[PDB]
Amino acid sequence: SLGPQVAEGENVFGVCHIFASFNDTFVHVTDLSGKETICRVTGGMKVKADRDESSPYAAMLAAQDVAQRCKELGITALHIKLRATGGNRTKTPGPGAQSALRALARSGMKIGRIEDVTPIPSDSTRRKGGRRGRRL
Amino acid sequence: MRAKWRKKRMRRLKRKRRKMRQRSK
Amino acid sequence: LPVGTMPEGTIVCCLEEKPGDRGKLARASGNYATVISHNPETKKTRVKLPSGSKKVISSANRAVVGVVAGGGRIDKPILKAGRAYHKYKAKRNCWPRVR
Amino acid sequence: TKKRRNNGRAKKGRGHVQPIRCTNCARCVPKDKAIKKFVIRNIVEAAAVRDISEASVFDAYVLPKLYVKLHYCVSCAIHSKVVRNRSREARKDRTPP
Amino acid sequence: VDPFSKKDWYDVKAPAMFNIRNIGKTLVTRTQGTKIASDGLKGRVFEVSLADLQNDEVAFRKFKLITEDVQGKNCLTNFHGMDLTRDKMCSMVKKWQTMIEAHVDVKTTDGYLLRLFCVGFTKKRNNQIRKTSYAQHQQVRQIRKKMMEIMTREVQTNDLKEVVNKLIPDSIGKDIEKACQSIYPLHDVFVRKVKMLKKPKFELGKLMELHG
Amino acid sequence: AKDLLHPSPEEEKRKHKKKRLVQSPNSYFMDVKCPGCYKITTVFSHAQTVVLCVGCSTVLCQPTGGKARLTEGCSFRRKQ
Amino acid sequence: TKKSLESINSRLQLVMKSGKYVLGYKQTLKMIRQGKAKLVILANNCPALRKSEIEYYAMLAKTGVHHYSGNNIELGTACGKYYRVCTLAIIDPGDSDIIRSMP
Amino acid sequence: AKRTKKVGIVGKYGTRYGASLRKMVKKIEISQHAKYTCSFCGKTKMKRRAVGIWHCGSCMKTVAGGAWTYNTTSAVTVKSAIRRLKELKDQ
RNA sequence: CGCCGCUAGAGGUGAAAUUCUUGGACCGGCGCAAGACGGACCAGAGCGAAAGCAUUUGCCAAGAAUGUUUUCAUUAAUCAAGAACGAAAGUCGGAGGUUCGAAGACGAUCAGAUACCGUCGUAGUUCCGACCAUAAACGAUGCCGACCGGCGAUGCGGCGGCGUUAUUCCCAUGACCCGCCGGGCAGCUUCCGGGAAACCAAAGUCUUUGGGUUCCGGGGGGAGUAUGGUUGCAAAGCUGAAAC
Ligand SMILES: [Mg+2]
Ligand SMILES: [Mg+2]
Ligand SMILES: [Mg+2]
Ligand SMILES: [Mg+2]
Ligand SMILES: [Mg+2]
Ligand SMILES: [Mg+2]
Ligand SMILES: [Mg+2]
Ligand SMILES: [Mg+2]
Ligand SMILES: [Mg+2]
Ligand SMILES: [Mg+2]
Ligand SMILES: [Mg+2]
Ligand SMILES: [Mg+2]
Ligand SMILES: [Zn+2]
Ligand SMILES: [Zn+2]
Repeated sequence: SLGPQVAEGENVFGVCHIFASFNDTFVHVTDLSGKETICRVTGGMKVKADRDESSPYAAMLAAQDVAQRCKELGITALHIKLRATGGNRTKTPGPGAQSALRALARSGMKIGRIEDVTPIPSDSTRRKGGRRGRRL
Repeated sequence: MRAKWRKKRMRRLKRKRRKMRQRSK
Repeated sequence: LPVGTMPEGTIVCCLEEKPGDRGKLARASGNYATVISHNPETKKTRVKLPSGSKKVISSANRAVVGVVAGGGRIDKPILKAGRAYHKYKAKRNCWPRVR
Repeated sequence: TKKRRNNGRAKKGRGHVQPIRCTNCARCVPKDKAIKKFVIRNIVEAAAVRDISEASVFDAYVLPKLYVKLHYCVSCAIHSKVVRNRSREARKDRTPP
Repeated sequence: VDPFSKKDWYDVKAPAMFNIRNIGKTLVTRTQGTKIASDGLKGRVFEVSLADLQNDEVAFRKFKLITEDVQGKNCLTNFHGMDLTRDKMCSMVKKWQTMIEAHVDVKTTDGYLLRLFCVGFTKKRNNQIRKTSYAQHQQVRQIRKKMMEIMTREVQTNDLKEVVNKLIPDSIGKDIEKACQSIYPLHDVFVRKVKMLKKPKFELGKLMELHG
Repeated sequence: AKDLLHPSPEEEKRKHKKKRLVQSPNSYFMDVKCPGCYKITTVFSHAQTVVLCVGCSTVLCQPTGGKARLTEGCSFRRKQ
Repeated sequence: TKKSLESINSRLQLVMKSGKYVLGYKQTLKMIRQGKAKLVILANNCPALRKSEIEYYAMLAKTGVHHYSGNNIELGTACGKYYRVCTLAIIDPGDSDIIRSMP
Repeated sequence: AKRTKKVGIVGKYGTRYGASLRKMVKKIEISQHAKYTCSFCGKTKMKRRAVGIWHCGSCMKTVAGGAWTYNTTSAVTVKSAIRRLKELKDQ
């Protein structure tokens, strides 16, 4: 492939959504348009187990794969959109997203600017604890 | 047995005693 | 007045199915359609009939604005057979509910 | 007897404060009773910013922060080891160093 | 399979008056079957920030730019919105200040109706020990009038080339700071969010004149 | 020990209106000498009505919680 | 406009006790053909023939028209008698200033 | 005198038709028989004709109102909206 | 839900499984419609008789405080009967019905779970007119008054302090700064003394005992139970023993 753009040093930008649950990890390369997904590797493919699917090892193995598929298609740089399940659930990103940011920087894929788009509600409808909440 | 659930059992007993009174008046 | 000249949210009654049929939908005592979601070109109009199914009608048809008087008629328990009997005696013989 | 003069919360002139749904166990605790903190956590942990400072287009102009109103209840506070026990004169005491 | 060798690659010309008119590139199947290439081109959005489009304004205070039409590998856009980031909006929010919102539905001179918000904080005046520093809630009612005054009369009788140029140095938000010191001193006032809602006509003759 | 009969006139201005020993109030009559035509207006300082003089026929006091304030170039004293 | 209306009830408290005034429709037609009345008061639900008729006698004899912002029942309570009344006139307001303030 | 101490107007049906039915007709036999205060003729001769028609004795002006009451919760609200959608800046 | 993209898993927990998935799940994108609810600002801050109350703007009456050389001249306090307000939960009909979610069914986890945990989910939550009158309705401290230590602040008013700063600059008010006054929620310290003690500026002015006034307890159990009346559509409320 002759790819999108040649004469580099001025990077071709993409957008890396990362969706860290506490028990799954997404890395999702899009361009700036928003609709056109290049690559979607989860933590749920690279991990054969069913609880280390949120690990840094889950994330970094997801991070190698996308950066490899992005080294083929000729795009160079990636902005970073970042989140967790922010409806009524927790708002910290999990222990994987803070590690996939490391491994994207290692295997190619130079970095744009990073933003924290976790959708913060205003109304906050009822969260699933009950009255007395979670027990043990 | 809590005084909470002690009140509930005195209630549950009294309601059957009530429906026994109103049965054979 | 036509539905293309009222703003959306207008609670109307006796509006028309297709224009020039002189009043068909939402005529009974205490019913109302409410014009929502105009289409500027392709002159059409979504309306919530008194069921809840949004029909889209042609927007040259006219609707007398407001609810039909007699709203909340059925709130009286008829409560005796004769008053059940006289209601349907003026209408038609549809009364014999023999199971 | 009274373990505290506050009786835990800080409703003093009022009669009713809205509950804030907790984060961990999601038990609704009124906010003047709840354990309350605010963390300016950096978006990348500082060992890995040096990766990202050297792999960026800009001259380390990109430095963003992650603000969380992080909101605990008093059952899951000590259960997560924030709000250590103190002593009978040490309950009187105020803001940490 | 590689459908990413089937996909053609447009690049997006930005509008005028920022500093630069190139943003990036996109992906689209050029054509096939019933489909037209420009099917998807008309609605793809972009949320790209400043400090590459301005020669160094504030690096936050993004914009929402949607791709408008098709023109020979240079698909082209138009203004759709201004946003900010969640960090900087949650930055500068201390527990002992007070946050005063103002938002107004307002028509531009031509057919575009925009809703733009506003956010201000009260300022801790220098030489201060009394740490509360709030507003009496009547001057909050007065200063919502202050912003909903100016954001009408610096938007209502103006065009987009007037008002999008008012967004870039925040010429409105600086002026609200200067006018309203006699009520209470304020602290880092921004527009926060602007949202489009009515777009009556396509007008590509207005679109190209917006570029050259 | 402490004094009641002979306190200091520093102390008793500071104390509240009806909390001292003689309880005489804290308002005064002020001699608004407007340049209108001729008239010297005696007017209560802690006023409540718009004190409109009869010659010049404009405003001389603002109704304000506490005490009135004067409008433009009005001079005054106390009558004692 | 609440400081306007509450004044008018205090205004109708004045003429009710000191000034001279007439109560009803026929009596306010006799007083308006004499040129005698000063200010006519119109209640809000009077029939539109009667309303614009009293206007037409006003524009002849050049007598001030006021539309009371209220139903005829509480016009009767404003004029301080338990029956209801549509049309009043104020035929000699002695100490009053109704015919002073808005006109 | 307080003759019937609970039922009021539904002392005419008497022994029968069930308790919670007569409770639920009492509220609405009162409403259709009262002499409502007319907004036009000033008097209280608002008397209903047949269902959905209301009628005042003096000035003889006939108004379609509610089916049992004079107004409806719908009636005030739609009058609230229809002026509000009228003064919405030319229609 | 309707479409554009991408693709094998996706929620789920200490683990897993039920549940959703090449018929396209999740994840990105543009919109659209519905209902609950107003996040962060949010405090040992405010107002409310109590339960209580948080987006802006209008509208309607109401109120404490403050300033008062205004006013009637004791019109006062606390209250057997009697009356109105009274969270959530329920009961009755009316509108719709997002999320949470009693019962209900399921998967685990245990010897057992009908339990915590997980998934689906009624009644309920929500709005409209009626009901019911209970709570840890807690300051677990009746209300009015008089007095007896301090300081540090603060919230709302009022006065003063020719030190700044915003309109344009006298001219007013803003914004802080150092005050003094009043009443307010709270705090710190103290051997005023009180307290069985914890502790308390009121739980002090008490054997050196008498300010005025209302409600009440009298060893634990049986028990607010039986039975009466009384109210409530009902669920239940108020009043209330005795044997032993
Ligand atoms: Mg049948
Ligand atoms: Mg049958
Ligand atoms: Mg003890
Ligand atoms: Mg409480
Ligand atoms: Mg299936
Ligand atoms: Mg008494
Ligand atoms: Mg309730
Ligand atoms: Mg029922
Ligand atoms: Mg029914
Ligand atoms: Mg569910
Ligand atoms: Mg002050
Ligand atoms: Mg008492
Ligand atoms: Zn918790
Ligand atoms: Zn009539």
